[PDB]
Order: sequence, then structure tokens, then C-alpha cells
Amino acid sequence: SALHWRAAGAATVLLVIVLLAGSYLAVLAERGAPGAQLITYPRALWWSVETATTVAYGDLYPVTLWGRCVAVVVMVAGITSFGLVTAALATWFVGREQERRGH
Amino acid sequence: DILLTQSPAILSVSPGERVSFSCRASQSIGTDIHWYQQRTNGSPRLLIKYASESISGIPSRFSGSGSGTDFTLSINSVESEDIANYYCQQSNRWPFTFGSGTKLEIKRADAAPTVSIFPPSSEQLTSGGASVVCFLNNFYPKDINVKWKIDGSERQNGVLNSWTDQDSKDSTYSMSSTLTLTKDEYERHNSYTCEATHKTSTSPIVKSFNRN
Amino acid sequence: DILLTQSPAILSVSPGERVSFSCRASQSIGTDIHWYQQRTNGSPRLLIKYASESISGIPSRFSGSGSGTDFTLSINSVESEDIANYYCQQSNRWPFTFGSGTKLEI
Amino acid sequence: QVQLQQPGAELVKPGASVKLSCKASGYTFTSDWIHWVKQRPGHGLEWIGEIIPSYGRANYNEKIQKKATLTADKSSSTAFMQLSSLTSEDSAVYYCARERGDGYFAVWGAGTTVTVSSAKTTPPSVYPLAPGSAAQTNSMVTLGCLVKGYFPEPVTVTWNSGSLSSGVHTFPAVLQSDLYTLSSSVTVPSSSWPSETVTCNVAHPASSTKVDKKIVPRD
Ligand SMILES: CCCCCCCCCCCCCC(=O)O[C@@H](CO)COC(=O)CCCCCCCC
Ligand SMILES: CCCCCCCCCO
Repeated sequence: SALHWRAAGAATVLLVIVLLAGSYLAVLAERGAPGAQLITYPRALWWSVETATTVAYGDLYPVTLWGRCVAVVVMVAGITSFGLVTAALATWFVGREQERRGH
Repeated sequence: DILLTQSPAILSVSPGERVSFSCRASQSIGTDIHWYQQRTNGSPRLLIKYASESISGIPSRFSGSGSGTDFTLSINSVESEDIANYYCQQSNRWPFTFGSGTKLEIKRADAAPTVSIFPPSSEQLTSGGASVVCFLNNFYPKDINVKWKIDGSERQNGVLNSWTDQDSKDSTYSMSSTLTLTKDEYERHNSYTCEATHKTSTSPIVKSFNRN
Repeated sequence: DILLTQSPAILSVSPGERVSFSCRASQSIGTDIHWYQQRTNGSPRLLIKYASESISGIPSRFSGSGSGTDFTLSINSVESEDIANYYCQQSNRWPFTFGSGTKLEI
Repeated sequence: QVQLQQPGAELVKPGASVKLSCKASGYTFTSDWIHWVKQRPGHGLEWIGEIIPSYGRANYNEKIQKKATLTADKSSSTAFMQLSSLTSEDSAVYYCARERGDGYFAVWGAGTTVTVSSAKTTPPSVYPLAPGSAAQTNSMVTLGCLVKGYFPEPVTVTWNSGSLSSGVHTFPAVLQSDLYTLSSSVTVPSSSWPSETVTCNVAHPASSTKVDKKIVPRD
């Protein structure tokens, strides 16, 4: 199959994996910090989605060093996955336009 | 840390009436409050989760309400099995914390105590001591007095009393009074008498036995 | 500016008993509170940082707790060398501010 | 099946230490947290700490002096709490509870009664309490059992191996000369005794003893 679509699918499954692992590790890192809110796995998964999409409502965020490192990993994974989807769309469009120009 | 205030500490209700326990958080915690019931000599028991969500196996009689800082646990038509301590617990911020608890009391009809006196066992007399045991059972209200008499004379030494909390079976109270002597003094007397004074009667309920 | 209330101003305790100093902030400051000890004729001495983190060289006897607006500095089994003034200090908002201090009496 | 199993009691000398256990069954997930809660007699519930067995990480209540150390064994599915250098302030019931990582304690153990004392473990003496020769009975008759001279708390009293629950109440123990004493009362239809047997079962976990006492009429 075309490399851009395979990479898009791989990035999707990798982002799902990163969301689950980030929820687990965020709860692990935040429990023990007085005042921490990112301490139950359901809302941790919600927060991981918020973080990967950059749609950060501000209802939840890490307060510890390791929670914030987990957050950075989730941020970069989400941003690069969505950018890879954009790149795959651009490649598809470029190929289609080349063909439409008979080249 | 989030402070959970449960006030009042004691709730008194008539049977079949709706009752409401209050839990107030020191800061807004959404709906991250959970309610547990602990009966006498029992472990806590989850009643409500996330302020209002039902738990499988809990009677529909129980419900919960509220969000933010003020939460309510409600019981529609209280009955005797509800007599217990009730605790709220928050999970919004680390660490999890508990409220100080509210006790549920039921105001039932007055009931005279059932009095039973028990002479010492032959096994205890074999061991060399003698305990005379008096039960004042299933009375209401909790206020009651017991008096011991030996050969018609009031006796104070060697008496130990014990009171139950309110009964989750019938909303009554019970009390035991144990008069312990050595076997030698027990043999030197004849009649042993337990007398209960309670609101339900102007005359005391008297139970005696002769060692003869 | 954040007001740090330390009440009571004097704490009286028997030797070997656990004691707890209170620091209350006028607004929520997370865990950005630090505890210092000042003995007579001495300079302040950092005891606890960020509400509960231990400092190297401070006896394990000292601990800290709390978050938001209410904070506690605890001494398990007080002894004579603890007799001093104790100050809390916040770093959550500019400017940094100090509590008014609590004296420990034995 | 009982989800969390704890020993009934532990007697600890002052300054000594003890390791409490909590054996878990039922569904186990990587998101499970085992919490420990302290309850002093006549007081509320106090959170001690938590541990996540899948990772081994433990957190503790910072408001109280740390007496506990939490560990977990995944193969045996057993959580442990080591309490060290105990005093009389450490005497309490210690519960373990399981949280599925979503904030509430779905299940609790029965609790381990920890008594910090220098006194010696003593099993109870169980005596029957049958009515005297001259007592008169209504439609109901009241029998009992005297559980005397034991240490430490607690004892569990059942009637007819638990099958007799209605009409029972057990009184709180009274403490004298480092020994506890209580009595348990059961009421049954007078027509049904002694034709139908009534027996008290007294379990003392600190001495690992369990005794039966049949209540027969003073004949
Ligand atoms: C003069 C140069 C200044 C430029 C930055 C200063 C560097 C400071 C080091 C930052 C980490 C150590 C701070 C510390 O001691 O950890 C704790 C602080 O008390 C809490 O950790 C934290 O607050 C979270 C750490 C931030 C994670 C995100 C970083 C992305 C790589
Ligand atoms: C990069 C993710 C590291 C895993 C975080 C472990 C949490 C331990 C904090 O004490």
C-alpha cells in the first residue's frame, strides 16, 4: 500500500497506545502530590485526548515533574500524528493533481 | 487536603420518615463524592458513588444528590436496618479524604425491658468463681438503671455493666449487668436479685433466684 | 499580595509530644509554601520546601503537609533544640510573602 | 466469594512491629489500588495510604506520622502493611479496601484488630447461661453465653454456627485486670428449646481458638 496511508494508520494505532499508556502513567505520577486532580483513569483518558488534540479545556492537568513529562510525550505524539495525517492528505492531493494534469 | 464536614453528627428520625445526611466540602469537587454505611462491628459498605449513582444490591430507598461543595444522602422511609454510621469520601483531589460521619438514630415507641437473671454455671463454679448475669433486653429509650440485691441488701461491688448501641433489628437498646464474686462469697449468700428501673413503669422489673 | 496567617502565635507543648504549626493563605497557592526556623540571635533556616519536601540535614522529626490554603508544619516528639520562631513563606505569586511567625514553647 | 481477606487480630508489644496482610480474590486489573484505612474505637475512618500492585508504587497520608510501609506480592495477590515501632495510639482496626482506580472503595476487608499491649494472649472461658429452676417463660425464652477472661479483643460469637441470627445481641466487652469479658444473648420460641439445640460458637482469633458451648436446661 501507499506509504502515507500505512503511516497514517500506524500513527493512529500508536496514538491510541500513547493515550492509554499516558493515562496510566499520569495517574501513577500524579497520585501522591497534594492537590493533584489527574488521579483517576477515566478522566485521565479524557485529559490525554485533550492533550493530544491540543484542545486543553483546563479542567485537568499534571502538577508533578513526571506527570508533565508524560504530558509532553502525549502532546508530541498527538501533534505529530495529526500532522502526519495532514501530510498524507497532501500527498494524495498532489498525486491526484499530477494525474489530472496528465503528467 | 479537602475537608469533608458532616453536620449534624447525629440524626434522629421516626420510622418511615425521609432523612437527609449532609456532607460539605471545603472546596468545589464536582460530583466526586461517595457514601458508605458502617453498621456496628461491621466494615464500611459503599452505598452511593459519584454523588448520585446507584450501587447494585443497595435498596432503592437510598439516593444521593448535590454537586460542587454541598452533597446530600437521602433515605426515604427509614427502617431499623438503616441504624448505622454514614461517611462521605471525596476522590476529586489527592489525597482521598473522609467525612467525620453521621450516626442515624430511630425514635421508636417505648418498650419495657425484658429482664432475665442467670445463676452461675457449674463449670465456672468448678473453676472457682461465680458470675450472676442479668439481661435487660430490647427496651426504649436507652436510659435505664440496674440495681443488685443480695439477701435483700443492695450490692455495689463487683458489678460491671455493658450497653449495646441501638439495635438495627428493632431500634431498641439492651444492657447486661454482671455481678462477679469468688465462689466462697457466692456460697455464703442465698437470694440474688436484679432490678431494672425504666421509664415504662413506675415499679421496677425484678428478677431473683435463690442459690438453694 | 498573599496574606499568610500563622495562628496561634505561641505554641506550648510538653517534651516528647507532637506539635503542629498552622499557616493559612488568603488564596489557594497549591503547594508553594516553605517553612523556616529562626532561633534566638540566629538567621532563618529552611526546614521544609514545597509544603512537604524534606531538606538535607534537617532531622526526620520535622514534616509538612497541606495544599491550597491550609498548611501544617509538624514536629513529632518535641525537644529543647526546637525552641524557636517558625515562619512560612509563599512563592506562588509575586511578591513572595512571609507569615507572621509562631513561637514554640516547651 | 469474599474479595479481601484479612486476619482477625494481631497483638503487638510496645515498640515492636507487625505485618498485616490482605489477600485479594475476584477480578484483578492493572488499574487496581489497595488502600489501608485506620479506625480507632469510637472514631472515624482515617486514610493511611495506597499501593498499586501492578507497579509497586505506594503513597501515604502526609498529615499523620508515617508508621506504615506498603508492599504487594502479585503472584499470591496479597498486599502487606508493615506497622513499625507501635504504641497504644496505634491500637485500632485496620481495613484494606480495593479501588478500581476510579475513586471509590468498592470492597472492604473485614479489618484486623491491632492491640498494642504488653499483656499475654489469653483464650476465653465460655460458660452457658440457662434460666434458673424458678424462672417462668412466656412464648419466648432467653439464653446466653458468658465469654470471660480473654485478651486481646476481639471475639466473634455466633449461635448455631451462624444459622441463628434473629434474636441475638452481643454486648461490648468490659476490660478488667488486662482481661476482657462479655456476654451474648439469644431469644427463641420457648416451645422450641431444649427440643431444638441451641449452641454458642466463640472464636478468639488472637489465640486461634474456636469453642462451642451447648445450652441445656439446668436439669
Ligand atoms: C536559567 C535557565 C532556566 C530555563 C529552565 C530552567 C530549568 C529548570 C529544570 C526544569 C525541570 C527541573 C525542575 C525541578 O527541579 O522539578 C521540580 C521543581 O521544584 C518540579 O518539576 C516540574 O515542575 C515539572 C518539570 C517540567 C517538565 C516539562 C519540561 C519539558 C522538557
Ligand atoms: C516517561 C514516563 C515515566 C513514568 C512515570 C513514572 C511515575 C513515577 C513518579 O514517581
